[PDB]
Amino acid sequence: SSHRLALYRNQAKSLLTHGRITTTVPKAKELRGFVDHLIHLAKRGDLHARRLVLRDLQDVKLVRKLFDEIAPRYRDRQGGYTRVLKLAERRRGDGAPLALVELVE
Amino acid sequence: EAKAIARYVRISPRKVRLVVDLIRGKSLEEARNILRYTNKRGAYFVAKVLESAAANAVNNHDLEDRLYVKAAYVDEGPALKRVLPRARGRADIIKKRTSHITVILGEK
Amino acid sequence: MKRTYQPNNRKRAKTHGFRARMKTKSGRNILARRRAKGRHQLTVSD
Amino acid sequence: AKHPVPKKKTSKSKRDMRRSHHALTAPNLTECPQCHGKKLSHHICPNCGYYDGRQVLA
RNA sequence: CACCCGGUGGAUGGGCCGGGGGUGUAAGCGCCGCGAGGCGUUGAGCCGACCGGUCCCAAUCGUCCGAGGUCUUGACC
RNA sequence: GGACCCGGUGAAAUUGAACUGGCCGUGAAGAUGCGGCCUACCCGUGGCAGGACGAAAAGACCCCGUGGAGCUUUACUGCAG
RNA sequence: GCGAAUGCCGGCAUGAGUAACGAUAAAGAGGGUGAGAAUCCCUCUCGCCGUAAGCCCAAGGGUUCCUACGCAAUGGUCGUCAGCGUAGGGUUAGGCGGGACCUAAGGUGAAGCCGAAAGGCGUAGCCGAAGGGCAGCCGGUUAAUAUUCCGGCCCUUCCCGC
RNA sequence: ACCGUGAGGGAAAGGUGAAAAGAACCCCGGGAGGGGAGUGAAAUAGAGCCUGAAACCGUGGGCUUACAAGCAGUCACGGCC
RNA sequence: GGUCAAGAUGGUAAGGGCCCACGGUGGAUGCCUCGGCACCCGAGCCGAUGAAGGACGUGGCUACCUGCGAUAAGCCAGGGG
Repeated sequence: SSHRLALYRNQAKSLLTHGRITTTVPKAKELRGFVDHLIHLAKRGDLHARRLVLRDLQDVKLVRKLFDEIAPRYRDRQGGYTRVLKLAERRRGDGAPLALVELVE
Repeated sequence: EAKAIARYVRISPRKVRLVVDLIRGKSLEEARNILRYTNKRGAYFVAKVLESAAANAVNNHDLEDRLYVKAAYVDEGPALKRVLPRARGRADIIKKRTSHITVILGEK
Repeated sequence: MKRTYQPNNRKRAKTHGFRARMKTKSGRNILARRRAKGRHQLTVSD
Repeated sequence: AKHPVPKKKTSKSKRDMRRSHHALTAPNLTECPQCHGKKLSHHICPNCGYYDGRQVLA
């Protein structure tokens, strides 16, 4: 619900900033598509597009940064602008097989 | 051949138990990745008691590698008699069943 | 919840305190009781 | 409120027998990509960074 | 858990893409009225699993275990 | 949101002991353990309550001890006033 | 001279690696330290208060407060974090509060009054309080104090002299 | 010490050795704790460290275990050791 | 030498039950003592020249135990050494 989002939110956020973070299996598996999806919008690129992407992310700097910045570095492909890579270790007490994901580059 | 150990070891004797019951009688180096990349706690520990083990030998008990663990075991003792909620009246304590940890390291 | 413990310097003290016990027959009694008898300290001492 | 509780000393025997079906199974791990060593079947590591791309450190 | 299909000589996930379905014509500029609003562009916009394309993405590489063919009698080649 | 699978921790009353099936019969008269019989591999985890006369508590209902304790009146006696 | 008294005392197994983490006000990411960090430090998104999950005066508890070292156990997991350990250090007032003033209840209580003894009562006087009364305030200043320490501004009572 | 506001209740816990000569140094390790050396008559006498039994948890070995009932078991006959 | 058809014994144990060896956990136990218990002979009052009993207190460097208390591990005088 409000939480599913939130996530996708900040994760989508932080990420674009670095372009490959460290969350567990799933977490990543999703932040992908979405974030992913988002991308495809930076690609659309315009009034609208932006008015969305931001709509969620909320933040000029980026929002723009990507739409212009990265977007391009991708204008060509077909989704997938992300390469979700699992990881070797696992957060303690837990034992969760975290994992890392980036913007396929 | 030589051996590693250590009592006053805080932990689930039991749990521990699985620990070896694996890497158990097997090539040094070998399991040395079992516990390196296995899971559940103890490991860490378990590992430890393999290094001062592999050590002790070569160092003062002597032929590296060719070694392993002819045998490995753990015992409980000393408890940790622990107090909990008074039956909301009378005491109910558990016991972090201290934990011993011996383990062989002889050469092929 | 109001147990029955809320101590009250003023209170507890007063109420109980070297003196008093003293002042009293009884009090006095036991007191010098306790004293020898046991050792220890005493109320107010508390 | 202990409606139901055991009724007869569980029997070490059995007891354990119970605790019997249990057991571990060493990590299926493999061996390095070029990292040379044993890794968590499918992953880089404090030995790797590779896979195909240098996405790590050391 | 066991059970089914797939493991880049792949269409298995997602992604994208067409397709459907679904909400009722958007963000903007435009033109009428002091304003409120309306009318247009514009059945727009946006689309969660539904039908199906395309190797953008991500199922790399690797291990382990596994047969041999038990004793007697006879029936045929 | 627990419950289920992971990792870290890790109790608790009751319990002689136990590898504890159904039957129809039985015995102190409502038996997994005795007889005859029929099904019957070894262990487990997620459950569902029936039986183990399940757990709680040496029945408060009962009677029995020429037990006890409280109130009652033209019960016995005695004191206070 | 002991199974054996739902016996007493001590240990030790049960159920059981299932039941619980003390409010369904959630988090997640980047860097940093460390032998080792979901659980510490900085930083950036996010959620919950907001009549409180605010500061304040009390009462109660008394070093729990700061600072440098450290994690064996207590922290219902960790833990380099602590309101945990050791060591050092911290809270100053003519004017704030209590007394150096006042009495009601009440308590004491020379005299006085009655008890088998211990005792009972009890005048005046005394004890007795955020009730009466009384002479200040704003800023600064350390790891902690502050109407007390700084300083600027405002006072009171006693004493000696004239 | 500890529960009790109070009057009051009221525990547990002794033992290395001849004496410390109480373990310098080197080793794995964040440490505790474990491997050697040295004291030594002995340290499986080693720091809550004399004797240190049982219950109860382990590590290996012999035998034994998947058409099988009883805590028990004890009498017969058989194979492995 | 191969094929069919039948007929009967064996190995393999996740854990498990018994036997053996080696730990661990736990402290029984024996023997022992700076302590009691018990009975008998000694003794038999302390107090304002503020007792019995506490309070906070000095050791150079500190909680406790102690003995004192300000002239605080002690200051004088005589006997023993």
